[PDB]
Amino acid sequence: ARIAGVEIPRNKRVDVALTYIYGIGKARAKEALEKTGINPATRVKDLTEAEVVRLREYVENTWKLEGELRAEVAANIKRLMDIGCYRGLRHRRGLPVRGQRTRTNARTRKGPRKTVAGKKKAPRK
Amino acid sequence: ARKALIEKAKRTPKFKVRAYTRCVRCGRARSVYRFFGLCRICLRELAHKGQLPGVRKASW
Amino acid sequence: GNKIHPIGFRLGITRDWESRWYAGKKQYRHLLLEDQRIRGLLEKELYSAGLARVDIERAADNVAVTVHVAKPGVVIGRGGERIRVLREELAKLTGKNVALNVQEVQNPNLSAPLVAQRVAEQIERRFAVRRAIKQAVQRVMESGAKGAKVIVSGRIGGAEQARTEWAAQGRVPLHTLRANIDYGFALARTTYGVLGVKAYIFLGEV
Amino acid sequence: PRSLKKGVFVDDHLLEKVLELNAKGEKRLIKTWSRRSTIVPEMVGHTIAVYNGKQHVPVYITENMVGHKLGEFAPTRTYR
Amino acid sequence: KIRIKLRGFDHKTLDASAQKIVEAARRSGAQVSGPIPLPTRVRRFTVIRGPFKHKDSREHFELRTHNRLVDIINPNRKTIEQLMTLDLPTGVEIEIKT
Amino acid sequence: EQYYGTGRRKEAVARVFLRPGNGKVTVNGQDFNEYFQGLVRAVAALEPLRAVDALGRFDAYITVRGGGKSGQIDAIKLGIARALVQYNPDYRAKLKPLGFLTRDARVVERKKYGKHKARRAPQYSKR
Amino acid sequence: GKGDRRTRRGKIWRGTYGKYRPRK
Amino acid sequence: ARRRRAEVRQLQPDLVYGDVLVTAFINKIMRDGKKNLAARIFYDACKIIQEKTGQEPLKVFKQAVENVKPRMEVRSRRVGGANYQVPMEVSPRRQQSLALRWLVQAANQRPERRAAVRIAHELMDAAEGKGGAVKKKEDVERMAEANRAYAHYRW
RNA sequence: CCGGGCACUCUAACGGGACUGCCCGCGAAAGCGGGAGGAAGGAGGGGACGACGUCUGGUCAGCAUGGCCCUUACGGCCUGGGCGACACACGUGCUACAAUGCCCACUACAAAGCGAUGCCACCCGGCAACGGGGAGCUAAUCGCAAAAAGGUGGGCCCAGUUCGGAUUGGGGUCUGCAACCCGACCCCAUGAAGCCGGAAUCGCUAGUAAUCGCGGAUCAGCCAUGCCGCGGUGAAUACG
Ligand SMILES: [K+]
Ligand SMILES: [K+]
Ligand SMILES: [K+]
Ligand SMILES: [Mg+2]
Ligand SMILES: [Mg+2]
Ligand SMILES: [Mg+2]
Ligand SMILES: [Mg+2]
Ligand SMILES: [Mg+2]
Ligand SMILES: [Mg+2]
Ligand SMILES: [Mg+2]
Ligand SMILES: [Mg+2]
Ligand SMILES: [Mg+2]
Ligand SMILES: [Mg+2]
Ligand SMILES: [Mg+2]
Ligand SMILES: [Mg+2]
Ligand SMILES: [Mg+2]
Ligand SMILES: [Mg+2]
Ligand SMILES: [Mg+2]
Ligand SMILES: [Mg+2]
Ligand SMILES: [Mg+2]
Ligand SMILES: [Mg+2]
Ligand SMILES: [Mg+2]
Ligand SMILES: [Mg+2]
Ligand SMILES: [Mg+2]
Ligand SMILES: [Mg+2]
Ligand SMILES: [Mg+2]
Ligand SMILES: [Mg+2]
Ligand SMILES: [Mg+2]
Ligand SMILES: [Mg+2]
Ligand SMILES: [Mg+2]
Ligand SMILES: [Zn+2]
Repeated sequence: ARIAGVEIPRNKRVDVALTYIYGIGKARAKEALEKTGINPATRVKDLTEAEVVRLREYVENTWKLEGELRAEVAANIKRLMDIGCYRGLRHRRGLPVRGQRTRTNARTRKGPRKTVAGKKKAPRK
Repeated sequence: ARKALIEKAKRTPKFKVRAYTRCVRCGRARSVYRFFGLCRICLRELAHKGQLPGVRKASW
Repeated sequence: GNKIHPIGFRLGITRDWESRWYAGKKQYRHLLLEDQRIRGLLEKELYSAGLARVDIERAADNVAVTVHVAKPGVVIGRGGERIRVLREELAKLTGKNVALNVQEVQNPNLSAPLVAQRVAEQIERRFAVRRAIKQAVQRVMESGAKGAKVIVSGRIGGAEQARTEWAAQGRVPLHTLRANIDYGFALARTTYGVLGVKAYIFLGEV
Repeated sequence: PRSLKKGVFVDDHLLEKVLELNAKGEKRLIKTWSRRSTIVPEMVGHTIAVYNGKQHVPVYITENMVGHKLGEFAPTRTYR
Repeated sequence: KIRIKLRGFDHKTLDASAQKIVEAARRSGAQVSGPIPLPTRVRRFTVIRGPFKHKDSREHFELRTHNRLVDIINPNRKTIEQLMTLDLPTGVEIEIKT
Repeated sequence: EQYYGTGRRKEAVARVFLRPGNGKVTVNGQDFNEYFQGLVRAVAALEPLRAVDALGRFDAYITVRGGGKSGQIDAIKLGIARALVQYNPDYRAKLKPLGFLTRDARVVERKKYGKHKARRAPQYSKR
Repeated sequence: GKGDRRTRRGKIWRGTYGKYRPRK
Repeated sequence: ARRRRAEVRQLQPDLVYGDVLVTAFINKIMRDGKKNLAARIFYDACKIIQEKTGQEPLKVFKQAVENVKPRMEVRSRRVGGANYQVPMEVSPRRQQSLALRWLVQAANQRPERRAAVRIAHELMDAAEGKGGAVKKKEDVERMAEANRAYAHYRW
């Protein structure tokens, strides 16, 4: 079925399949199904035009998802970046924003290593 | 452990989150136990002397 | 840099504590800072008396403070003129109605701390180190004893390069618990720095 | 995922010094060391010189930068 | 119903001293609830042996607080004579609860 | 009437009482197979009986505390054989050859300082 | 894993309680 | 073992076959100390060698093993600077050790998702003469002897 | 839980026990190799103990100390910042890459410790962190406290996945005078690398390794995945 913004989950339990929607996680998946009474264990292929529709409704109206979120999140980052805000600077400089060390591993935020030259003696160990 | 810093005793911190044990015997401020008011070093010394009642060399 | 303290190593055995008394996690530290301050004044004062040990017992605000000395004379004083001053000077520091005995050391030449102080003094007196050591061991080794040993630190005779002189007699089986070796350390201030004298006296056995 | 609770902290050093400038129209600049203080509305349209630990940095406070704290606008360290 | 706990650091004194209270009643009181052991509360202290660095040495110290019960059922009025001021220990503490 | 034996292992004690009967065993209440649910081990604890071809002649009331279910299984193994001996001392002669009469002294070795856990030592780099 | 804040083990390992690991 | 000659520890007989060779294999199947988990895998696999075969597992086991025991292997040595693979026999104790290990290793290399299946399926292919456990074995032997030119270095 | 019993378990004081003592074989002895009896057999396990000395090893920043040196300051107070920086490189670790595994239910078995202005049962509000109210402890008597791995049942079906939880938006709770720099902890959303690691290299010989969880010191809180202990489950191999 196609729930939120052109989302096509399938052949998998609705609860988990629902996860493939942007703003939808293990938590909200559990919710929507219950507050709509739909056995989570049903494969999406085995849903019902009725069930499906009820689901599509709740989800797309009870929350801000997919592309709308993205734009929103990017909006906030953009937002606190337009201020002389420190966090914003980190985003700009591309470094962690939640007070973590950068002397060593801060890769996931920095990306691949851009190695360079240096000294030999004085065991850099 | 400059005398000027062994003023810790103040108890007039202005904000109690500034208080800080600090060994009574060597002024030590980095490894001071509570139950003794002594730092890890001072504790080892007097303990050996036997000037800490009960405190014996633990083994097992 | 090895070897444990002979006393600390033998507390539960041949050697008892210099402070006997129970306390709770709320007073133990206090009954220590004080209990320690007691040794602070007594040491600076009863120096000449030559105080070997300074036991201290406690109870409900009670205090023993048995002071062991070679020459109890200087302690007590004229008839009793001093053992009174230093008891009122004592109880002044700690309002605990504190007793204050004055035991006498039978043969101070079996009192490691004394023997140490002795050697220490002689050193500040520009004496010859090796001699004092050899003498000390003798004096102690002569006053009975089944063994003895003395170790003066370094910077001997103000010699640029620090050394370590010692010499000893009889036995001093530091590894055997069932021994009883009075140990005594004495510092030795000088014009060219400190020196450290150490003394061991193997007295009994089982 | 920031927080604090119920009581939004602000140092009255400049508070009863920022509003005091309002009961007279406005002013120009305010030398402060308290970057611990939370920026609140009665500051909008002002200029607070916060301290790095070396100098005082002018900080024209604006509408959006409210919930934030003075320090967030006074970069401490200096890099390449 | 005389409950008297005995806590100390020395298991010999707090033990002999404890068997002092036991007889000072076996001559004027119930057979008493005998001297009860009660688990010991050990306190450990672990410190780097020397000053500065060498974090792999360390020496272990413990403070063993031994305990006892005694407990004299039958609030014998003639026992408090032998158990009034006839003590001797020096590092022992005593709690009395009826 | 009934016969007793104790039994301890890897720091865990077992109270054992043997009374003539079918072959039922009450371990801490619950039936044996109830307490030792799906632990391929358990079965061993009653070995002292199979030994002297008993089992079908005794009932057993067992108590147990301290340690873990596998430690207990061995503790039970002791009591059973210790009580089974008090009952008939002529039984020792058949139990010894399989040593059920022995107490397993293997116990968690203390952790030393400097070491990550007794023997396991820290890892040193390019020495 | 012992590092997923939202799992039973996550809580245990991190020695905390919450939705994913209630206090009995 | 610089001093004495190390005594091969004796294992506890099987609780379902009173076999030591089983407990041995069970230990090799064992991971992080969890033996219960291990044991199951084995028996559960024995039950699978039960369905798919009229023969009893214990027998399939033995044979599976027996086929994977290498009787020759090549150990190294230094001579003149170059290194030679000296072919030498294989003691009983070691034969067994290499067998059980190899089985489990070959087993867990299999494609079937369920453990007890792989152990069962490897065990079967073993007694049959096929299976990677046996391949590893025949290979060790091909390696050995296939250097008979260096056999004159009796270990 | 009652009665009341100490026998058990245990608690903790004190003793018993192992000595190559007994048996056979070897030897000249010492002492080997075997057997019996025993809980335990030949230092039964594990600790504390580390000789004369060697690195002109380490520490003047624990303390002590000789000698130089500063004294409106190299002494002292404070607010703020920095010890937390980040193109890079290394050590020690943590969590993983999954099915012998991961979830959710429900259930069982430990030891050590810690607990006044502190452990906090129980009840109520909240998804929760946490907040209210509130019994008991002065602690073998109350509390921390669920042990976890395990077991029983169910889900997932080999996918970067119900693996992994980095990073990043949100909204909150706490401690604290105050969490921007620079605190943990909840909850929603994000859901990164990672399919087991080149050359090299580390540990460990038995209740050891491996694995699972529990406590404590320091401490308002905490950046502890550190350290020092604790007990579950429990291997492989050693020709030489
Ligand atoms: K794991
Ligand atoms: K030197
Ligand atoms: K990444
Ligand atoms: Mg999603
Ligand atoms: Mg940083
Ligand atoms: Mg100083
Ligand atoms: Mg503090
Ligand atoms: Mg401190
Ligand atoms: Mg010694
Ligand atoms: Mg506030
Ligand atoms: Mg362990
Ligand atoms: Mg996960
Ligand atoms: Mg298992
Ligand atoms: Mg002989
Ligand atoms: Mg020795
Ligand atoms: Mg040097
Ligand atoms: Mg060096
Ligand atoms: Mg040096
Ligand atoms: Mg640092
Ligand atoms: Mg690991
Ligand atoms: Mg796996
Ligand atoms: Mg609640
Ligand atoms: Mg609620
Ligand atoms: Mg902060
Ligand atoms: Mg995969
Ligand atoms: Mg070894
Ligand atoms: Mg922990
Ligand atoms: Mg803490
Ligand atoms: Mg951190
Ligand atoms: Mg921790
Ligand atoms: Zn100190």
